[PDB]
Amino acid sequence: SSKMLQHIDYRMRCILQDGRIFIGTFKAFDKHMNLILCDCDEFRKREEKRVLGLVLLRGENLVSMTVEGPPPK
Amino acid sequence: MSIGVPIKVLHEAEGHIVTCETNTGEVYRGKLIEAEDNMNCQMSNITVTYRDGRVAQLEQVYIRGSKIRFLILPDMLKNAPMLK
Amino acid sequence: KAHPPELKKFMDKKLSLKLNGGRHVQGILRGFDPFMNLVIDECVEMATSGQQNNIGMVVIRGNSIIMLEALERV
Amino acid sequence: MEQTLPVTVYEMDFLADLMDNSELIRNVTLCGHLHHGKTCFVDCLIEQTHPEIRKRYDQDLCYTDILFTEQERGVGIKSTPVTVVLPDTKGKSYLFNIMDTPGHVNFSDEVTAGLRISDGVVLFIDAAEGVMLNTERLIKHAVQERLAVTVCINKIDRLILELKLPPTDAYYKLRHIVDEVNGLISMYSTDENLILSPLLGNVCFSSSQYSICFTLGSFAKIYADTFGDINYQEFAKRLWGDIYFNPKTRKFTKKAPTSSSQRSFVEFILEPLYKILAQVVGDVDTSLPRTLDELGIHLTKEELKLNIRPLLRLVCKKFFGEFTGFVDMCVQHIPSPKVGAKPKIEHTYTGGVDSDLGEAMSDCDPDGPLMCHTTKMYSTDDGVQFHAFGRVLSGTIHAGQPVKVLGENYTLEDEEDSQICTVGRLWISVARYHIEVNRVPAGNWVLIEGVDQPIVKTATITEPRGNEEAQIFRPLKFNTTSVIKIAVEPVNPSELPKMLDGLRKVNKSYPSLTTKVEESGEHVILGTGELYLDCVMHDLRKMYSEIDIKVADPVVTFCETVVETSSLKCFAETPNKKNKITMIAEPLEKGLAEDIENEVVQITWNRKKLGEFFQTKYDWDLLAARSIWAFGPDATGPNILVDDTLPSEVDKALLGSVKDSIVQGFQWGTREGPLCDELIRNVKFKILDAVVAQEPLHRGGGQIIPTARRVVYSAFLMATPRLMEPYYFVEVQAPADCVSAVYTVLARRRGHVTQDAPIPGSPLYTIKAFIPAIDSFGFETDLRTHTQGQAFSLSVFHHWQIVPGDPLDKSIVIRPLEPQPAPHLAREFMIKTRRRKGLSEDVSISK
Amino acid sequence: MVQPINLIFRYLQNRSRIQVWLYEQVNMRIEGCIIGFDEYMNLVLDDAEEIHSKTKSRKQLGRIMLKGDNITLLQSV
Amino acid sequence: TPLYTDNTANGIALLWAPRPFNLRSGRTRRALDIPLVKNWYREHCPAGQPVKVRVSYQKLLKYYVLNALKHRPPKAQKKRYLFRSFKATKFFQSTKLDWVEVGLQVCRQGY
Amino acid sequence: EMTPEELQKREEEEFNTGPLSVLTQSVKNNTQVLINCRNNKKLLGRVKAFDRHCNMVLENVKEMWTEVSKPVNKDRYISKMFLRGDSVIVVLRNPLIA
RNA sequence: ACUCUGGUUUCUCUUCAGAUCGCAUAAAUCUUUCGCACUAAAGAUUUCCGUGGAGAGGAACAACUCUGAGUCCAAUUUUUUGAGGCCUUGCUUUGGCAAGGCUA
Ligand SMILES: Nc1nc2c(ncn2[C@@H]2O[C@H](COP(=O)(O)OP(=O)(O)OP(=O)(O)O)[C@@H](O)[C@H]2O)c(=O)[nH]1
Repeated sequence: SSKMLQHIDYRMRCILQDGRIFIGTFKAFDKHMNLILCDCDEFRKREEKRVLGLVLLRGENLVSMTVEGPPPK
Repeated sequence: MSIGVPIKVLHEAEGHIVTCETNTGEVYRGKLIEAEDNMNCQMSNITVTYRDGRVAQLEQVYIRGSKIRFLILPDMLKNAPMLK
Repeated sequence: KAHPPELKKFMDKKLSLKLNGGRHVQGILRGFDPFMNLVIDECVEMATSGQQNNIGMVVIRGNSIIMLEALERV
Repeated sequence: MEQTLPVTVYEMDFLADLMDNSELIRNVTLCGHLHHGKTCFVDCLIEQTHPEIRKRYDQDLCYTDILFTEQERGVGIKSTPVTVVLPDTKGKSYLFNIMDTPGHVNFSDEVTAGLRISDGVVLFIDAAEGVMLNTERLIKHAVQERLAVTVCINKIDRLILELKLPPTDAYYKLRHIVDEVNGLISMYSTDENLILSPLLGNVCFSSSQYSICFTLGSFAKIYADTFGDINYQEFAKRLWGDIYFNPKTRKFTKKAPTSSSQRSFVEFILEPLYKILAQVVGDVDTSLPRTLDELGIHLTKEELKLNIRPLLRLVCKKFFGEFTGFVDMCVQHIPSPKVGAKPKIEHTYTGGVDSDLGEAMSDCDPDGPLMCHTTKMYSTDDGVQFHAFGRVLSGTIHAGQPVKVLGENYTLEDEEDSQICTVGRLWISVARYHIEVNRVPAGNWVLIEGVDQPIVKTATITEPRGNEEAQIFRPLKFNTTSVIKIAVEPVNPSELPKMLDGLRKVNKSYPSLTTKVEESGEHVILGTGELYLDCVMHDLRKMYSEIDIKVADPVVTFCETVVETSSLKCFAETPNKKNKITMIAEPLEKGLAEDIENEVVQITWNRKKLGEFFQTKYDWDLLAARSIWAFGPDATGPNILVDDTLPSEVDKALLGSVKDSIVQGFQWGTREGPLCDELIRNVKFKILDAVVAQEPLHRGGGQIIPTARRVVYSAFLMATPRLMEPYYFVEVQAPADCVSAVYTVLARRRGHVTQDAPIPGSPLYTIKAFIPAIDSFGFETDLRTHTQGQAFSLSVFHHWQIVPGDPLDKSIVIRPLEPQPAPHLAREFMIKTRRRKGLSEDVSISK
Repeated sequence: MVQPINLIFRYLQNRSRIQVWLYEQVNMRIEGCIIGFDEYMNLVLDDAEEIHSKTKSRKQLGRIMLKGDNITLLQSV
Repeated sequence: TPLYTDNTANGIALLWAPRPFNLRSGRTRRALDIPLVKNWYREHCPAGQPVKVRVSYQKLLKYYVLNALKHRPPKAQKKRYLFRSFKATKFFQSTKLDWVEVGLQVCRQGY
Repeated sequence: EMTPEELQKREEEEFNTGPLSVLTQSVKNNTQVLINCRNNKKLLGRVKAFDRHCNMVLENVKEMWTEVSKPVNKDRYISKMFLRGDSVIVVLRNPLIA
């Protein structure tokens, strides 16, 4: 599935089932679409950012994802 | 070709401190003892925060893998050879 | 490929098992399956009303299992 | 960090972050008999964790025999630490601190130095040779030091390529080796929880030359990776023992289906390996590509052109992969530093686990008080400055952090041995390249710079201004006793200080080296054997001191004893002529001296337990059994001091005033000895009458101690004194035909053969014999030359035996340069030793 | 060690008064006498009756085939 | 796959064969660079042989050790071949003759 | 599964004698089909192709859904689409009014 | 599972090579050492027998094996659903958002 190996290391925001937003660096993915996101931050709605770090989310709650930032150095 | 990288990363997390957020909005932070290919996590010394915000201590916990939303892993795992 | 979940450390062990619909269940484990459907001896209901109701030999679907805790030390 | 290092499969940042998690660290020591494969394993693992560092096609890169003499001799001489990150079968990574120890029986001190700072042991056993002398010695030493024991049966390819045994008989050989190890462990240990069996994952099978290393679980995982639907953990439980596979029912039974059915291990593990090796070495051109296709290995064309040995290595490497079975073994059955800290503190800490500092050390908490124990000292190639090496049992050591270094004589009341020093740098030690770090947490091994000045053998590094009640760790208890003795003297007497400095440096290097200056101004080195002293002198002449040193002839250390009771009860009085002591000397009961030295009995026991032990074990009455005062020159010396003074004859309260001085006098007297200034062994001293002056101004101090020493000497001299030789235990492996030649070689050196026996499953024989240590110089060379190199022997100190002659007999006339007959060996051994020590030509037997 | 599917087997042996909860429907329980199961724990219940918690009106359904995807936990009596 | 083939016993015995019989590929050597008896006199002096044989053994070993010890690295140079230079000039020509004929020619030329 | 045969056409026997043959009817006889989906929404249209997952493609569909104010049903038109199978409650062939 | 490199052999030339450059082992010269130098040792230089690496040119047949590259899963655990509907408060960006209580 090259459609997402192309997106690795890119700063990605993923939309959750409950409306949660996860912005972080896309690292890894699998067939069940569990995502590895490093130096990840969560955005919730009242605006607030909670720094979390390395998040392994299950494929169940993942909805939609989008590139927000170019890969860092 | 069979077993995905994130499951391997979760396997690496065994023995560290992990915080776990199930669909019932309950946060479990504790020492991850074991994990399987599925997200079934046997994890210990839990500082558990409920949806209202109540905090409790619970020494042994086993979470069904289907019922994890996301898992926050320690930052040193960013240097795992499997993440290269 | 459905590997049996590791509950042998939780064998014969008094446990508190929470549910999908905010329900919570207590008892001692007697066996499982690769689908972790869970059998409980000396099961106690103790619904949210606050009153403990005992049943005994019960078997639960794993699809509604949220979290497994060993009240007694393992 | 910031150090140019070879590229690794992992990254050093992961290694540094693993050191903080004490549950992912394994402190392991590799030990075994000589040349039993312990070193490829390290490179056999370095290569798998270092893509660019490979072994040469025709030459093995030892990579841990980093020394010069190690590289030419091809014999492990010094322990080399290796710190690598190794993946597990499940893909998890652990930090491994591996101690590669020498296998020669002479260098056991390096093994004990490794054992002190390790939590587990991996015993390497040759599959063809089996259990040899050093394997038993190291099993005893490891189970005594309370270490988890695991076994790696190396060189299994010798069963296939050399011996060519049928697979069933190879299985029998492996089972027999495992059973022998189990029997030894049960012999040296009481608790049963150290059962070794491949079903429990304790035992691994390996062939380091060909990159083979598997447990039952790892091979079952190979099967599972090929055929997905099998559960390898339950599969592994059926792959050993008398359990047979039934292909019709697809189930494993305890009874063989019909006949000609092979055990599970043969059918599923041994036969595939036999077939792989046979295909590679016999049908490389004919039917190798097809079998390689069957196993799923695809070798490139220029890769199939390799010679048979590199091709076999490559094929087995492709098929098996990484050494996950070894890591599985060492993770399941070797405690982490956090878990293994409690036995370590219980055994090797003088304060005991109950001590407050003992508790914090037993937690292995890296934010607690600093407590670092160093057992090895590695010299930089310039030979000027040393680097201490040891594990951090508690706290965290930092580069540039001032530290308080405690010596071996440091007690809580004599605080003069401690010295403040400043840590210069910290290196995570790997075999060849040091990876410099800034800090090292608890549970890790660290190479320290700047603390080498005030330590000789071992040390305990703590923090200044804190840890006031910080005691030391017990000094290493070695397997052997240094017996072979040589004297050194510079060619030019002007450069004596240079040789003295070199002697200090070699004393720092070798843990069991004992350099002393005798009364005659003679510098003496004690070693375990010829190779040991050879390498010691090689280091002394070439590495540390660049001067020329003369070497005397090798000699042994003797001991003095008695064989009857003293004829006339000796007496000796103080110069005040007021205090008088009367003593007699008699030989101890058989087998009691060994009980005393081996700490079966301790004077720290209450008088009740001492008395009951002596009563039930050696027919002592309560009066004498509780009458013990001291236990030889040391706390565990092979001599006993007993008071037979009757309560009526002498007031016991007044006798207690001089007990504490008679004990010291007796200890000093046994330390020196009257014959040739050698230790006294296996002698029981009984006091018969101790007339004590009432005035304390007359007794005590420098008046009663020399009287006690003199009376000890005189009492010893009445009962017939004898000398004692150290006796060596030699094990020789040789073919059947050369057994008679071994007998012939032994007969010339006062050797006495105890037993010869075949090696099961091998065409060789083992001859075990006893040889006097002095009649042993060149014995190895004589045996290897008379047999054209086909017989090899390792000798180790066993016991003390009486020299045939009588030392005190002036009737014997000895010529200067002739071997003496046995009837008067003792007289020569006594007078020549006296001349060497610089004493008078003969003793003055008197009262 | 005792295996859930076997427990359904003895439950149908005993013909016990097996009550089953429902996935996420805490209010509604169902009681009855079990007859059989399958690899997916779909059950047939002979004399089934719905139980509420607020109304607590026992409504007889006759014989039913409750889906295994909806069951939560089986209780006796 | 059968456990052992008809060329398995022989293929194992090749593991311990002396060089070059433990190889399966290599580079050709010159005929004069192959000592066929060098491994004969490197063995122990044969007991019972007359003194001349033993002295010959020791004397051969002496020159063997001297060669191995006084050995010097082959110096680096630039490839220049005499016979290629000869053939480059117009004064020489090539053919293919029996060895005996060339021996006779060399004898007569030297004479 | 007891039937791992490669030549597996039992899925269309499901589409001829099994329950899913109902929608294959609308595939062949081309009648308006009413769909009730999980968002309390209803879909009327004509199905063209689908499979065992019951995910299908429709054309010329009208979807109506009610919003509260109090429930008033709104309608919007969609030309051609594709519904995921698991996002449905019931599938209905429109009845014969005649 | 489809497409594009790389070939091998042979002749000649150039450069580097302290690598057992050679799994073999010569000769000469100089110096030193002792004898008293074929019957002797050390050090250094040179010449010979003849090599590997790379690069360059010539000419003979194989061209895609190999080395690479570009090109069957709806019934718990993930992707064929427990989804959607009611009530209160703060702010309403008057669309509703946030939390809780619910019904299914
Ligand atoms: N046949 C065979 N030989 C092996 C194997 N592994 C090592 N060897 C050889 O056996 C000898 C053992 O050498 P090392 O492995 O360095 O010895 P060691 O076990 O470290 O022991 P020490 O000499 O005391 O250090 C060497 O000749 C190795 O090449 C093996 O698996 N099979």
